This record gives sequence, structure tokens and C-alpha cells, in this order.
Amino acid sequence: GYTRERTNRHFFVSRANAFFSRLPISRIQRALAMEAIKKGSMKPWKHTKEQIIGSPITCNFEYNPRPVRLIGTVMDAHTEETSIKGGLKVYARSEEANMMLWIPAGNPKLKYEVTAAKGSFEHYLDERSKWDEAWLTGRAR
Amino acid sequence: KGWTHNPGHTRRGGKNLAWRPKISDAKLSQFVPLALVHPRRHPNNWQERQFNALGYTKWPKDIGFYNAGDNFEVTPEAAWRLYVHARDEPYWGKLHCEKTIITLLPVVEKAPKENMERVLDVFRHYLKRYGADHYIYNAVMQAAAFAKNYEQAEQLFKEMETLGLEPNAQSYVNMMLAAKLCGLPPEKSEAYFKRAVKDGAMQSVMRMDTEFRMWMDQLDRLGSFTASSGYLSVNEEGAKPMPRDMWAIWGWHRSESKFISRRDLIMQQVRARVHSGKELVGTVYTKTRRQPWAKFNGMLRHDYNGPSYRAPTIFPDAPEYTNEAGHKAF
Amino acid sequence: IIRRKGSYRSRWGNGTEGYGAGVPLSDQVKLHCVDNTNCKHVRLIAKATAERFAHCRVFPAVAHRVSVQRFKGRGGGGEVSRHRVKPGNIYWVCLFTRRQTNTRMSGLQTNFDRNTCIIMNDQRVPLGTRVMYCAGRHVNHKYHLKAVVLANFFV
Amino acid sequence: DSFKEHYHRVHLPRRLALQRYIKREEARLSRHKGKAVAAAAAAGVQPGEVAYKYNRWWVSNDHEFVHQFAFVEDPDVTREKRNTLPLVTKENIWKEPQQTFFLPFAPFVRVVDYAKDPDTKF
Amino acid sequence: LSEMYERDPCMVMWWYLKDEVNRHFVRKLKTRTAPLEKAWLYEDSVHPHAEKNPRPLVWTDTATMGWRYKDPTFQRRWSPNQFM
Amino acid sequence: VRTEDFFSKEAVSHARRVSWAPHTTEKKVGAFAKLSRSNFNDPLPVSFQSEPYFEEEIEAYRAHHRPDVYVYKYNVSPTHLSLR
Amino acid sequence: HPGLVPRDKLKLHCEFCRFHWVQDTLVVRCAAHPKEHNQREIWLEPTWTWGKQQ
Amino acid sequence: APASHYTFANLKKLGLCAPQVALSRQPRLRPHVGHLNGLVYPLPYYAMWRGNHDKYTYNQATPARWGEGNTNTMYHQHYAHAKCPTDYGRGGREFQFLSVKRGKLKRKPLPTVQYVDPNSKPQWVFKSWHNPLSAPSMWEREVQYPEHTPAHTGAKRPLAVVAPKTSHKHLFLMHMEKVTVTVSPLLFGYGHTLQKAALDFYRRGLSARSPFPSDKMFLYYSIDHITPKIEVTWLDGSVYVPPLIEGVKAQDLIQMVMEQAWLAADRMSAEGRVLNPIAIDDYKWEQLIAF
Amino acid sequence: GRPPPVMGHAKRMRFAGVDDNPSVTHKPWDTSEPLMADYGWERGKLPKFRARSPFHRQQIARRMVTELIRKDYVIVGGARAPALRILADHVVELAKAGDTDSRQQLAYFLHDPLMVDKAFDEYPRRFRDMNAKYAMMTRLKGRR
Amino acid sequence: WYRCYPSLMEEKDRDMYHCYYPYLFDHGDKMSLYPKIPDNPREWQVEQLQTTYDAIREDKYDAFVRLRAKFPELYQDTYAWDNPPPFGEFNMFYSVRFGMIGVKAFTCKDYDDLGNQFDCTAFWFPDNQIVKHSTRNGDVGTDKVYVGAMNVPVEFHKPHVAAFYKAAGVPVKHVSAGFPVTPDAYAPVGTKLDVRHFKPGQEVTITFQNTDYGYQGVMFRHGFDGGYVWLGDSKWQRRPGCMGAEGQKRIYPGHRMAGQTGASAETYDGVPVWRIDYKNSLIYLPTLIDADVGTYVKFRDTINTKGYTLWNEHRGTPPFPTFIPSEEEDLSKLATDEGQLTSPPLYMYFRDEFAAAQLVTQADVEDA
Amino acid sequence: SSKKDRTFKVMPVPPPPPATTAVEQRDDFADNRGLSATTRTLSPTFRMF
RNA sequence: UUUCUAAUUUUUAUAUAUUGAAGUAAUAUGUAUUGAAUUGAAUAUUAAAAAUACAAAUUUAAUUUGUAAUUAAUAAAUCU
RNA sequence: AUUUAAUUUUUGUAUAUAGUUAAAAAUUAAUAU
Ligand SMILES: [Zn+2]
Repeated sequence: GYTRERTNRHFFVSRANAFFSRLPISRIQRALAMEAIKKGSMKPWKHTKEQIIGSPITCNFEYNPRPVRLIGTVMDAHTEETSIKGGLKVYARSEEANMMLWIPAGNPKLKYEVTAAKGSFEHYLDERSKWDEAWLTGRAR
Repeated sequence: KGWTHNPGHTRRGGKNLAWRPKISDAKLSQFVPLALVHPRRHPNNWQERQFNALGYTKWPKDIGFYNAGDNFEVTPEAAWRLYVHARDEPYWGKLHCEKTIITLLPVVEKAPKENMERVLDVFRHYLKRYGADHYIYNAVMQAAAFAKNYEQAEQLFKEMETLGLEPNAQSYVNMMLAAKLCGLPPEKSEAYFKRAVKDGAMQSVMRMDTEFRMWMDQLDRLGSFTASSGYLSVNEEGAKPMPRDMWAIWGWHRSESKFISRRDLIMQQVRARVHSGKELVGTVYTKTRRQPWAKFNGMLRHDYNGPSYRAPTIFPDAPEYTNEAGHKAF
Repeated sequence: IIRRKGSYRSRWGNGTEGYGAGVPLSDQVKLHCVDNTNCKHVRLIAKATAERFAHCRVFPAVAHRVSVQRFKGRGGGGEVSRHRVKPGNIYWVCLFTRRQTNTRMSGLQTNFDRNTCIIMNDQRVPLGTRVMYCAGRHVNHKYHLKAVVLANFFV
Repeated sequence: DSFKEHYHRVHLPRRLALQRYIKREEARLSRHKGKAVAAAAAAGVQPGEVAYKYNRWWVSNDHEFVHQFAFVEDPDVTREKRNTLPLVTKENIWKEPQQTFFLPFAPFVRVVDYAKDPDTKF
Repeated sequence: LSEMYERDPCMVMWWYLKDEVNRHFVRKLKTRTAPLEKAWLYEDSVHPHAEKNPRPLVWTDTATMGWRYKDPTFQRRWSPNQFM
Repeated sequence: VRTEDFFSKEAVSHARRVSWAPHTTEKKVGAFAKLSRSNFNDPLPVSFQSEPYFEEEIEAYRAHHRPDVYVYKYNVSPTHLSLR
Repeated sequence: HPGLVPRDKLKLHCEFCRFHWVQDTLVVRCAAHPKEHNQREIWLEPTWTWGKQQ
Repeated sequence: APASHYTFANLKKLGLCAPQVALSRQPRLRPHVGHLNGLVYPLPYYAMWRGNHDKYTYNQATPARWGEGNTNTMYHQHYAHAKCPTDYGRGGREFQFLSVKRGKLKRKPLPTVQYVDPNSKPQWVFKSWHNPLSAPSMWEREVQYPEHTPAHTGAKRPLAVVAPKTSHKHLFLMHMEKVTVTVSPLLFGYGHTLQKAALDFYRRGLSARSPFPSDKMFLYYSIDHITPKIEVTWLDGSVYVPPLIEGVKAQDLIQMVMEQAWLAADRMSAEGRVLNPIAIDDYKWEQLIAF
Repeated sequence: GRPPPVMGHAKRMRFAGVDDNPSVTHKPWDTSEPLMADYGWERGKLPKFRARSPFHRQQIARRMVTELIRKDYVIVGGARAPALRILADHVVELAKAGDTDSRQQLAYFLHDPLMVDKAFDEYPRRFRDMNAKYAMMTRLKGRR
Repeated sequence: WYRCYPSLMEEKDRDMYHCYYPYLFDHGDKMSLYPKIPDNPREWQVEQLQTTYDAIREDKYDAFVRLRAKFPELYQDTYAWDNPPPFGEFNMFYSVRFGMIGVKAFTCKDYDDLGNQFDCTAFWFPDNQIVKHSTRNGDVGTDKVYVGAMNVPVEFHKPHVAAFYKAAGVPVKHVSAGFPVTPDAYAPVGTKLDVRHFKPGQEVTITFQNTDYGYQGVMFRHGFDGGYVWLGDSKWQRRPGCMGAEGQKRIYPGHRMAGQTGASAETYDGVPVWRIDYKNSLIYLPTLIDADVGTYVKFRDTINTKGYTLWNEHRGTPPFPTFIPSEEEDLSKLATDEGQLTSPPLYMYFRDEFAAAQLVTQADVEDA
Repeated sequence: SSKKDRTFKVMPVPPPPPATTAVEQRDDFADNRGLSATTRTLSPTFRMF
């Protein structure tokens, strides 16, 4: 007995990467991300610094009891523009716990409003050491 | 030494789904045909071996021949030649004689003059042996109807009362049929059927106007032999010296077979003609409940090697075997 | 013993790569219990051959030993009001959180500081009064919540 | 080639030549029935036709409803597809999103008359 | 044999020709099959060969007896052999 | 809550069933809709596993004392014909 | 249903215990005590073949 | 006019959950995903019983038990009158849960009622399951025409069609009113004759076993060589002589008159005679076999 | 499905599309970077001709660039050529920019100082109007 | 495969006493309740009651055809007895529309109204047109419609290929694949298919060439264990185990082994549809396929999903031959704002939390 | 064991013509009749002296 | 096993069924005796009593009822 | 599908109480001329 395991017909082997200039891919992803800032799922971002730290107040409308509101201290800024990635990675230090969690930033239930003017390269290091000391002394030893 | 990543006994080779379907033989076995009938299990060599292995005989066409329906018949003018020969026999009972007349019908409608004396000679002689009955009266009346001699049907009917014989339930149909095929309108058959309902000899469960229709709409389905409308108007017969399928059935199961060995046909006609102290007779109950499914089902000694070999019942036949014509269709 | 099979198709990954991510926390992983009990849970060893949230604490009732760190300090009579775990008892722990990126079907992926739990009895009745930690959304299932009464709030 | 593979690599172009024959003869029978009488037995009614089977709804030996599906594709209708242009699609079809989550069947007696034909089950 | 008959009745016949052509001509592959492709199996009478005029086969079966099923792979080690 | 099967049979033949329309107390419009308030039962005892074959039954009054009324070797009844 | 090793061992224990040809095998079937007094002659399975059960 | 599917709100209320036809982890039953080689139709499971393949499909001959593929050219007293020889289909497991054919459809028209004058409005008698088989409204016509109503006899409705078929041990007074048995002892015979068959029927009727009222049976010695007559008179007065065919005996006559007793009591119930409750139930209907 | 069908890491092949998928790993799929030690058969990497070590390969990238600048032709062999022409379009991308960051980012790379003294003078004059594809890769016929 | 086996009905017992409706015997000319009485009366077997009016059948059948007219509301579904479905019209159990070729274009993350994240691969349907209609000897169930894709210079195809499209009259298409259709789902050669041929809630089946991985060993090709890291294992970190058993001598065919690892024709059976940008001819699926961008991927329909037809009454009916947009309508006017279609909520409940059944309200939280 | 005997075994005899002689044409092991009963076709032409 | 040839021993031998005999009636030494809580033909043991035929059972806590009433059913006739 | 949950019917049956299913979980899809 035996088996092919590789299909090299002209339909499968051919690639459309040549003709792909017909499609304005990103100018779709713009408009694709534009139809999500319109529904209210997301609010624009143009920030490289001035966002490495802030103060989000997360409102994950988890149906568990009620919406969870966590004061946080953003430390990712994953994408730097209004596209689909988002990614805040807020630290959020709930009450006693330390929970580096990152919001996908497109989610309708996972909303959050950051405020600038605290985007300090100091206040960021304020929390990084706070999560570096929390990370280290949590291995249960 | 445990916990295989690949649980289960999916076998390696047997995957075709046509010659090995993945169906548990517990649920697949119920389709194995243990009563398999169409890819027949009786070759053509045997069809003649099992013929003679009953004691049956092969007659030339003129005497008789297994017809298109594989039902042995006797050819008229070969029927009368029996009654010419065995009328004196001690084992020529009552209903033997009338059966001769019924066979003389597809000629007495075709030869209404040369065969209307055979009917009467069967009639006239039947009275000399057995006093007088309805068999011979219903028959000869039916014969006189087919002869299109309606006046003879009336001339026979009025002798039933003249002999006290109350006109049988048929003695109206033999007349109803006569008044129809003889070219006479209704109200000559209707007035006959309405006689029957009152005397209770015939029974009609419907308003009397419609039963008489259902009667005639069976008596024109059975159109005369010389016409061309109905079943009797068909003259085609299957000329066959032996039935093409010697194991055909007329019931539900192989042991309800159609052709029975002479040496068992006799021990059947015995029990149907003796006291019936086990099975009741003349009743729609039939205590002997048919269960031809719960009976034996397995190939015997005689399902593989075929029927035994009993020498053909055949005649040295000194009469000359001359072939000197082709005869067909009466 | 929920396994996978590294075949470029079945692969645990590391978390951070979508739901049903990876690493179901094999037999002994020294959890850090957080009930209000004797368990001082610098250690509470795990003893069931799996642990996770996608692997769904909902179903398995993961038996866990207590590789005790066994108190901060206690005293009294010989036998007292039983909340004081013996150094070797086995309890069906209810895992709260993980140190591993636990993606959910919302793209939110949480990574906590210490992977904790709350000791529960054989009959899933929490052996503790309060809880000094958060707990991911994998609780709120009627499996344990009906006894895990919302000792506190979630994340 | 195995045994069964052989029998087909020999009989595959022997069954095609057989059915292509009958059709090629089916056109012959379709001729001498034009000038001939309405219809004989001739394997049915002897155009190229398919009679309808009113006998398709059975209740099996286990008392469960078994329906036979029979579809008779019309050779004249299909060619009437491959030429003409199909109609413009109704906007109430595509502008509507197909439901995802087919919901389970709910039993019901039809109207205030309890006919309902399951015979029961209670 | 019946479960093989569901699939193709002509195959039930072809399995047996193969067993009579491989009754002598098993030795070399060319003559194992080249006869087999000379017979034409038809589950019904209608066949395209009126143009060839197949002359009927005047032949009546010889054995009135039934067919024993003998396993292919049945070995007869010793024969009535006069030298016993 | 007997036998969770719950619509496991849902089937009675056109034969071996009786008729079609019941109703409980009300009428539709037909001015005669007094039908049954009927019951919902099990089909004839074990359907055909017991008796796979049935013999042809004539109407009752045509069944009991079925008279012998023939024409030439055929039995003509007001409804049935048969070659005796 | 205890295969009564020979056919001859078959005995009708109950009034309702009768014989039956369950596919070439003479067996005893009783409505009452349905499997309690049931006996089945020893013979090949109802659907055997010539290579599997000789 | 209900909705044949539960709604989300309806389904949610009970505490249940909507069945996923979606990305669920479940099997999402779709056999034929790789096995069915060719065009597969959106009929869910039409190739499973065959073995979940589509392989052969071209042969017309199949191992056919009674009443299957090519059995149609044989006479089997059941499938002769229970399957039109045309529609005979393929083998057992090769059932046709879906048969697709090519050609122009010919839908032959339905048949119409026979011996029914058009537009003749019939009175409708409604039957159903509810009726216990004892019910007279069960064994008779459903649609009662003026055509099938015998008027030569007094009838308000066409007579019954189906009759219960059971063996009667004893000659209980079902609805008869007087069972007279006439013989002529001038006729004689040793051995089983009709003289003996009718006179034991007198004993078998007068037996201490049969619940027949012993005082309602009348013997009648005749003179003029009257063949043994058995005459039963029903409540309506219509007398009935069970034909004493030769070879008959007690259990036949006790069976003839009792079987006819249901037909005759039916005809009395058709003319309009009110009927009584009957004690005996020769047809077991309220009984189950216990052990 | 929800996770990538092939999880975080797997080497596709030479001649394989990017098939972008949500992943933590970083892939350039673009190589606009000048004078870069990213040798590989991927997209964002120039062809890695064979050598004893990524160091010694870098040492071959030095004496084959400083000999193309020194004399404007170098008859280079095999997968060094597609790996060199991208280093001739980078040197001009280094010689055009001009700022003293670049003139060192080439000074670190050339074995000899006179070259980085040449490359910044002729090339701004030479390629002032050409904006890409500065190196012509014409194949000699007789294989070594 | 249990629960997949349909109701079993033996052929030997699909006879008169079974038929759910009145069984109809045809006579060649007209249907009738009774068997055909053969005209040659000799052909009748003895003792076979050739029925011509059966008061038991005729009355059971009188109660059927009359009561259907008397009380129509109740017997509506019994009208498919004599009123069969005509050909065309998208028979629910029969019709199978073709599929359209596609191109993987990019990937995006998309969320419902609920916060369910879907890794959405967006397929571009460049230019899909019927290039040729096929068959197989004009048989039944063997009818295939071929669909072009990606309008392309006549040079980019080999002359022997492009000389085909030039014969068919279609503009030469980069690639073409053959879909099986039921004959009532044909179209004219030269129909320009449009993405709305799929409905946002449908479930499509995609087939493509999953990304080549070279010649990968066995611990990658399949899942093989093997080799302790620092616990011995001279040279055995990844080599397979015993191949045969011992005595078969014949590496049983099907040993897993090392192999070429995945440049083959892959298939996802029942992936649903997420959006449709019918202005961009984009169709978004909530899944990740393992193919290089530009991998031509053909989209049939998923046929039956969990024992239930996809295109049934309660759950959407498709644009049957194919969606042909109206004459007033064109795309050069509108914008991506208006060209966007979306789906129903694929998942019943927000999936980070459980179903409303398992999550418990405060009422039981206050257990007391 | 031994090789299987793959020779060509002769075929069994055809059926004899029907009797229609009454000369005991059926008898097989009789002195008069040679075994073969081949009265085939244009055998009367093969008139022997 | 000199070579051409002729020939009498052949992977062809016979396989156990017809018949779920199931209607036909109040009784009567007698519920023997013994052992037995009880036992009446069917607990236990005991079994050659009688007369006007029906004691090796099912059934019941015991009985009565109720099943049951010593019968046609010839594979032998080899098949070659 | 063989590391079992929560529904829902815990009523049928009787000293405790069943049975189709569904959600979730064990996370992955496969075509040689
Ligand atoms: Zn018993």
C-alpha cells in the first residue's frame, strides 16, 4: 500500500501572490478596523510613548456577578495605531493580587479608558519593579 | 508500560466498507438471507428429474398440457374421449361427469352443433347412473348458455322445480349469464337475480340495484369464447409439456409447494374425504394456523444432490408415433 | 492525565496563543492556597494528574495533597475546631489562578503572580472561611460555587 | 492489478459500452413509437420516462416512519438551465443572514382537532 | 457469495472463470488473464453483440449433481496410487 | 415519565390503523364535528415480527360461506374471480 | 439459553415449553419463564460459512 | 398552527441550551465526510446502511428474498396481492433511502371509488383508536353511502366489513333466541354421518359445560326423511340454517352458528334493533396471558 | 482553529509564503535594513551563502564588499552573489545617507579605511539619480 | 455512527399492509388499489383471489381521499402524496449548488456583540466565472460545473491551457476547479459568480494546499515520543521505535514513519461564514487555515450538519442557481460601509464565562 | 508434498439423442451398441461399405 | 531412469424434515392411613387393598376450579 | 468516549430513585494522474 501525501495539481500549486496588488489589503484592514471604532468597540490610538504607562479603568462586563473594574497601569501599547491588534497589557494589581493581563482592545465587553499625563518613564518603572518583585516571590518556595 | 496515544481496536487492513462494512455483525447478521429465493437454487437439469421424481407423466399436447399458468389442463375432445371410455368405470364419481361438460365448453361455443350432443349424452347418461342432481343441471345449463341456446337454459331451469330441486345459487348465474350473452337485454337477467335475493339462494350485501351491476360487471369481464372482450375471449394458452418451474409455490413457503407427488396427492385427497376430527371443515376459522415461517429451514439431503431418479413413466407406444400434422389451439 | 502529541498539529504551545492553549499542570506543582485556614501554603502539593481552566476545574475534582507549610502559628488543646490541616492530609483543592498566560475566548489572557487554590473537603465544601486572593472566571460554575459562595470577587 | 481491480479494469469500458448501447437503442425505440400506437407495455409506457411512485411512505416493522425519497431529474429542464439566464435573486434572501443554531423540533397537535398521526406515545 | 452478489452479479461469475482459467494457466501472467478478457458477462439478456451474431452454445450440463465447495488452498497429500 | 423513549414509535400503517380525525369537545364549522375525544394506543400486537405474511381477507359477508359460483373452470363472485 | 449439549437432552419442563425450528436448530421456547427454561440444541450459528465453522 | 421548533426564549426558559451547529468540539455528525466518493446529496443519511459507501450502485440484480428485486416474476400468495410487481426494489441492506433517476416524470392519476355514483353525499361514521375492539363502530364501514345499504333488508347503514376471527368452544346464547335441531330418526346411519353430527350438537349444546340455556334448545323428530336441520332464530326472527356439509361435526356447527352470530347480531344492529350486553367474550379482548 | 493550526514555532521551507498568523514570535518578512548580518533563506534575510561560522561568514562579507568597492567588479561565486548585490545596494544606501552615523556603520564593516573614504565620494555623485538596484548580477558561463 | 443509521426498512416488507398511505398498484395505464388481473386467465394460479372490488380496501381508501378534502387544515402535510415537488425550485434534500474559488488574503480578530474572539481569515474571491459545464456520459449524479478564477493575462498560462479558455469564450482564468452540482443547479457558461452566493450564516467547506513543511522527521510529521534528554540514549533522541513487530518481517504497510509533512490537499468540513464584503468580494471565516497567503482555496457548501440539512426551511434558503445581483445595483457607487454583511451570533453565550445554566445567579449564591 | 497436477483433464460426455427407436437405445453396457451414440447430422452421407 | 512411443490408480462421491394431536366432561370408598402447624393423587414415606378406569405432575397456606386425556403423518425408494 | 461536571425529567418505580439528548471538558480537521 502507499499514499500520495502531496497534491501538486495546477489548482493547488498555483499562488495568487502575483495578482495580489489588485487588492488594497491594508486599506481594507483600515476600513475593517474602522467598522469597529464606529460600533463603539474601540476608540482610536495614535501613541508610541505617552502610552507606555497611563491609568486604565477596565470594565470587563463579565456576566459573572457584575462588571469588574480594575484600576490599572498600562505597560504594553501593542500596536501603536487604531488597527485590530490593540493590546494594552495593563498591570492592574487587583486588590492584593498582581495580574498582568492584556486586553485585545477590540472586544465589546472588555472596554477601558486610559488617561495620559501620567505616561511617565518613572511611573512605568514604578510598577515594573512592583511586578518584578511580585513575579519573583510567587513561585511557592 | 501503558497509556497508548492511540486507543481502540480500529483494525489495520479491513477498510473498504463494501466487502467489510464497519457494522457489528450482531446488527449486520440480520440481513444475511437465510431464506434466499431469487438467485434460485434449482438448476434446469433437475426440472425434469424432479418431474418424474413425483410420478408425473408427460402427455402429448392433445391429451393435456401444463398451460401458461403452469396448471395442468385437459384438452376438449380429449376430455370427451375419456368420458367415452371410463363412463362405465366404478371409480368415475359424480363430479367427474360434470367436469367433462365444463371442459366441453370452449368447443360447444365454437362447435355449437357437433358438440351439443356430447353435452346431452353426458347429461342423458349421468341421470341413468346417478338419479338427478344439481351438478349436472348447473353444468348443462351453463353449457346451453354458451351454446347461445338461451331457450334451452330456460328449458333446463324450469326442470329444477319440476324435479323439486330448488334452483341452486349458481342456477341463477348460469341463467343470468345466458340471458346476457344470448343478446337479450337486462330485466331478463335482472328479473332472474331479483328472484335469487328473495329466495336467499344468492346473497347480496349492498342495495339490490348495485349488486346486480357488480354481478354483470364480472359477467362481461368473462366475455364469451367467440367474442373479443374479456378473459374467456383470450384463446392463447401456454403450450408446455412440463411446468417451467417445478418447485413453484401457491402459499408462502417452500413446503407449501405447488406440485405434489402422486403418492402424496392421494394421501391428501383421502383426508379431505374422511372425517376431520382435528381440523374443522366449512368455516372461516381454520384451526390449523398457517405458520410456514416457524417451520424447518435448512437444505436437506435432497436440496443439494437434487431429486431422486425414478424412471420416466413412458409408454412403449406401439401406435406408430407418426407426427403427421401440427395441431394447436383446440 | 490529559496529554497532547507534539506533531505540529497537536501542541501545547505556551499559552499566549489562543484558547485551549497549553500546559495542564502535571501531577505535583506546589500550589499556594489562599483560604483562611491553617494552610500556610508556601506549598500545597498537587496530586491529580491535571490542572487548568480550559481543562476546566468544572469537571475533574482534582485531588490535592498538602505538602504543608502547615501554619504561621497556632496553639491550644490537643483536638480543636477542625480547620487546622494535618501535615499530610489530601483535599480536593479548587485552583483559582495560574502563573501562566491563560487565554480565554475573549482574547483577554491573564497571567497572575502566584498560582493559588483553596482547600476543599472531600465533599467540595470549602474548608476555609474567607479568601485572601482573586480568582479567574473559571469559578462561578455551579460545580463549586454553590459551596464556593463567592468568598470574594473575580477577575 | 489484483483480482477485483482486474475485473473492473476489464469491465469498466465494458459496462459503459453497454449502457451507451441501450441509450443508443433507446433512441431507436423512441422512433418507432412516434408513428406507432399510444403506448405498449415495453418496459413501462416506453417514452424515455419515469413513472411516479405513490408508494414511498412506510411504517417499518419496528413502527417507525420511513419515507422513500425519489427524485426524477428532467433532461429537458436541465438544458433549459444551461442556456437561459437565472433570475435576479430576491433581496429577501441574501440581505437576510441564515440562522446559525437550528433549534430542535417541538411536537404539536395541529389545531383543536387531535389528529396528529403518531398513534401516541404519551 | 451472496454478499458478493449484491455488489455485482457478473463478478460472481467472473470469480469462477478465473478459477477455471487458473486451473491450468497459472504459470505465466500473460495467459492467466488473456482468456478472462475473452468472455463477456451480462446480468441480463440485452447485449450489444447482435452485430457479432453470437451463435448459441449447444450444451447441456453433464453433472446432475450439486456443487461441493472445495477450499482453494485444500491440499491432497496422498493419492490412491497403485504403489501402496 | 414512563420509558424515556418519548415518540419512539410514531407510526401506524394505513392498514391496521382505523381512521384519521378525532376531536375532544369542540367543532370546527362543519355543523357535524362530533368525532371522538379519542385515545392514542399501541399498534396491532408485535407488528410483523410475529406474522410476516397475511392471507387475503374478503368482506365478512363475502367471507363466511363463500358460495361456489363458477363459469368455465373459473369462480365468479360478485367481486372476486379465480381459476378453480 | 443453555445449549443442551446433544439434541436428545431436550426436555419440556413446563406446559408452555414447546419445540421450535429456530433456523435448523431444534430449540425449546416458552412464553412463561422466558429464558429460565429455554433450551437450544447444539449446532452451528444460524449464519455460518464453509471456511469459518466448517 | 404552532411553531415546529422551540424558540430560544422557550428553550432558555426550561433551563436547556441551544444545540450547536457550529465550531463545537462535538462530533458534528457528518459521516460521508471522506467515504462517499461522488456527489453527496443533502439528504442526511442515505448511504449509511449500505456500509457508508457509494460504490457499486449499477447492478440491478441483488440477492432477493421473497418480495424483493427479481422475485416479482414468481407467485407468492402474499406478495402477489401485496406488492405491485413493478415497485419491487433492491436487496435487504441495499434499501433505497434515496433513488435518483433521469427522464420525464409521469404521475399517473389516483384511482376513484367503484360502484359509487358521483356526488352522492354519504353519511360519515367516524372511527378511531379510542373505541375498544368490542365497539360495533369499529368493525364496519367508515363512509356509509346510500349505494351499499341493502334495502331489501331493513338497513340504516351498510353492513360491517371486518369480522373478528376466533374459535368458539361453547354455544353461548350470543343473540339467538331459539336453537331448534330437527332430525328424522326414520333416517338411519352407523358411523359419522350428518345424523350423528347434528345430534351430538344437541348434546354438546345441552352439555353442562356450554353456557347455553338448556331450556331454549328444541329437538324435533321429523318423519319425511328430513336431513338433519339446525335452525337458529335471532332476536329479529331471521332464521339461519348452518349448511351441514358432509364430514361436519360438533365443533364446526358450534363454530358456524357462533361465528355467524356476530354477523347476524351485526345485521340486527344495522336495522336498528337495540342490542343487549353479552356476558361471554369469546374473542379475548379484556384478557392478557399471565404466568 | 482558535489557536494557530501550527503552534508558535515551525520552519516552513525555502519557497514558502508568509502565511501570517497570530503568533508571539517575530518575523521581519522585509529586509530594507542596510549592512545587516541577517543571513538565511527566509524573506527578511538575505541569502546565507555557506561558511564555517556566522562570524567567518561575516568575515567573507567584509573582504568581498571591500573588494567590490576597491575595484568596481568582483567575480563572486554562487550564493554569495545574491548575497552581495544586496550589500552593494546597502553600501550605496550607506553612502547616500551621508551622516557620520552611517560613515561609521560602514567603517565598522570594511577591513580598510581608504574604502570608506572612497565609497562616500563617488557613490553620491554616481548614483545621485538611481534609487535602487545598484548592482548588476550577470552570470558568467563556465562553472568553476 | 449510531444515531447516524437512519430508520431501517426491509425491502421484503414494504408491501400493502405497511404503506403509511393507501398503497397504489399501477396497471401500466392508471393507478388502482388492486393488483393487476392478468388477461390470459390461464395465467392465474389456482386459489389466488384475483380481487376486483375489495370492500375493505375501497372503504379505507374512501376515508382517505374524502377526509383530505373535508378537513384540509389537518392533512396539509399529506399533500406531498399526490402533489410531488417539481424539478427545479431548490428541492431541500436534493439540490447542491457549486462552490467558488478563493484566495487567502489576510487574518483578523473579530468579536460578536458578545465578546467571543474569532481569528478570522479573510478570503478574496477575485473573479469567479463558469468556465465549462461537464458531465460523465450524461449520467445521473455525475454532473460537474467548473469555475474559473483570477482573470489573468493569456501569457501567464501555457498556450495549451489558455487555448481552452479562449475556446470557451470566458476571459482566461488563472485557475479552475470542478464542483459537483445537481442538474437543476446549472448556469450558463459565462456566469460571473459573486461572493453573496454564500450567506453570512452558512457553513462552507474549504479545500486548499496546506503549507509545505519540507521533509520533516517523525517527531514532527507525526507525534512520536522518544529519547530521554540526559538519561542515556546513545543516538536516539528522535529516531522511531521498532518498526515491524518482530516476526512479520514485512514492515506492515501503514507504518507512520518520517515523511514529507504536509503540502497536500487539506479540508475543513464545516467552518461557518462570518462576514461578506460584497464590494471587496471578501468573505471572512472564523478560523485559521494553514496555507501560505495566496493559496487558492475552493468553497463548497457543508451539506448536512448534525443529521439536519443545511439549507432547510427554518434555517435559510439559498440563492438557488446563484445570486445574480439586480440590474439597478452596482458596486462602483457604494462603499465598504454599505458592502458589509455580518452573521448571527455563532456561540449561544459569551464563552469566557459558562452557559447561563452553569453560572449561578445571586439567588442561589444566597444559598442560606 | 508434490506439484499440483495441472494437466488438461478430458471433458465429460454429451447427452445421447432421444430414443425414438424402441430398440433399447438407452442400454449402455450391451454387446450390440458401441458406447458412443453420435447420430449427428450429415452422417447418412458417411455411408460405409 | 539411453532416446522416441504406448498405459489400467480420477486434489468429482449423495448432508434428515410432514405433525405449537392442546374441543368433546358435576359429583360418589377417599380429604385413604401414618408423619405431620397444615397436605385433600402433585409436603415428607409409603406403595402391589380396592371397585362402577385415569395416585410418579402444574396449581393452592390447604382444596375446588384449571391445563392434560396411551395415534395416521412410512426420508427407507441408491443414485448413476 | 473509558480521569465528569452542571443543567433538564429526579418523576417512573421505593426507602432510594432511573432512561434519548444538550452544554462544557480530553482541541483539531486531509483528495495520486
Ligand atoms: Zn418451562
